[PDB]
Amino acid sequence: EKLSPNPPNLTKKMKKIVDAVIKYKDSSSGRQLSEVFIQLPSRKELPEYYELIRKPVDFKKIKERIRNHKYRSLNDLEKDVMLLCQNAQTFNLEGSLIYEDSIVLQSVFTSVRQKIEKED
Amino acid sequence: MDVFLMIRRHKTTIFTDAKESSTVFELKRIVEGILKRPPDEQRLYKDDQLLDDGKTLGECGFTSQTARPQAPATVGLAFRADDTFEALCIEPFSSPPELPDVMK
Amino acid sequence: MYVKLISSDGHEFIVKREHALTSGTIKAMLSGPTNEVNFREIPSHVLSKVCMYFTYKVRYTNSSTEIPEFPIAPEIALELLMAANFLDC
Amino acid sequence: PVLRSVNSREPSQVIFCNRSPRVVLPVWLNFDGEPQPYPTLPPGTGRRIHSYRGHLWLFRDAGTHDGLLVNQTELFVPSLNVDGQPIFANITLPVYTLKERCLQVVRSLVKPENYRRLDIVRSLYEDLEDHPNVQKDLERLTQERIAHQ
Ligand SMILES: Cc1ncsc1-c1ccc([C@H](C)NC(=O)[C@@H]2C[C@@H](O)CN2C(=O)[C@@H](c2cc(O[C@@H](C)CN3CC[C@@H](N4CCN5c6cc(-c7ccccc7O)nnc6NC[C@H]5C4)C3)no2)C(C)C)cc1
Ligand SMILES: [Cl-]
Repeated sequence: EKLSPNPPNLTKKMKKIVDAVIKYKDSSSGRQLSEVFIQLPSRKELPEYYELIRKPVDFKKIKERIRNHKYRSLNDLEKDVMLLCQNAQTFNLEGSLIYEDSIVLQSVFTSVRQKIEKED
Repeated sequence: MDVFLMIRRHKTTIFTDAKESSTVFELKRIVEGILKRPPDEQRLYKDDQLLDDGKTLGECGFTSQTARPQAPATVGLAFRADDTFEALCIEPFSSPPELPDVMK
Repeated sequence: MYVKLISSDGHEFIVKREHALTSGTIKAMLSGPTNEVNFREIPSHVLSKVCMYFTYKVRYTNSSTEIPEFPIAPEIALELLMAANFLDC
Repeated sequence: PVLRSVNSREPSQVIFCNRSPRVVLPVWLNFDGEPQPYPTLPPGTGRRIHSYRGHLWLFRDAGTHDGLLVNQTELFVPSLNVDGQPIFANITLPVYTLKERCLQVVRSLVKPENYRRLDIVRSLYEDLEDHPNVQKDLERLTQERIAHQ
């Protein structure tokens, strides 16, 4: 379940990045883009999702993996975040609100990771 | 209860509505305002039956269901020329052509 | 007040002015090019159906009453289309 | 510009009542404005169905996608039910123009391939080939509803 703790600064950077990504708001509408991605819908609600997506992941799972030290680098974290967004892009149509939100979230993650790595 | 009618004489057809309560005579008055012939110079028919002036269209067998806007009921009209009424004559509409090949 | 629409085969159809003004074309024919209009290319089996359409339109426009289908026999459908296109209704 | 269901999350019970002579296709505009087809209603039939406040519906002929009306308008948006009463969605024929009704009948009798073999002005070929279509109507309705906020 819970792996052996990471060094504290690594964990702190992982939390600051995912926090900023989750909080991110559309500059003009103020809509927080992560809302739909926080928790996967039920197998009941969206059974096609689980037939179509082999490795489901949501932000609640990503935070759990930070806390439990499943990621050993920002690269491990980045892979899970890009997998979340890629899954959104596989399941939904190009041009859908959820598809386009997932594109913006990739570039939010990248921007935030760069800003936070730079911070000493 | 509105009935939708075609009053037809020869090659003339009048489109009008009337109440099921309104009478044959009142209809003749409508015809008189249009075709300038007084009621005593008209006979109105439902099929082959001469209609009585005092009858409501309801009593003549016209109903809202059989006298619809998109499918009006026919009343025949015969005029008195000099001493006597003409034989009821209603000229048929033209025949449509044969269905074109692509519509069969 | 009534107007008279005359088919190519000389059938005279008398309808309420209001019903005939369903057609923008007829509106114009009445205002220059009496209370009578000749259609040299619309036969009585087409023009009678147009007049029935006027009745139907005026009765069921802005009405809560359940609206029945306007019926067109296959055999008149092409000529009725040509007439509706000309009359703009 | 997008005409679309709002994810209100608030259930609303509706009766779809077919008062038309057509097989009726209910069409649900999803949260991205995309039309989704629902089970059809034969003429003379109604159904109690579960929807949501602020969801958007239109209704068409299931076979041709000819436009139909719902409560005398093109769009139906369920509101909150009061006193356990469903909202009635009364589906009726419009008063088509004579020309549109003639185009329907000719389209029903003639394959698109054969439209151009009919003996009629060229502009009528174009009128026939302009088939009733939900996406094309959504573009018109989207423009119409700007003024309705
Ligand atoms: C018999 C008969 N006859 C004539 S007609 C008829 C009839 C009539 C009705 C019905 C049935 C009973 N009723 C209906 O169909 C009604 C009608 C109309 O009102 C729509 N609707 C519905 O039921 C939709 C509906 C459901 C819903 O519930 C929300 C509260 C919440 N949902 C919204 C959309 C979901 N989203 C969930 C995340 N999901 C994604 C998540 C992710 C993702 C998340 C985290 C991490 C990574 C990820 O990739 N990615 N992609 C996603 N894609 C989609 C999104 C969907 C939640 N509100 O409306 C139904 C159909 C959707 C039957 C017959
Ligand atoms: Cl559809």
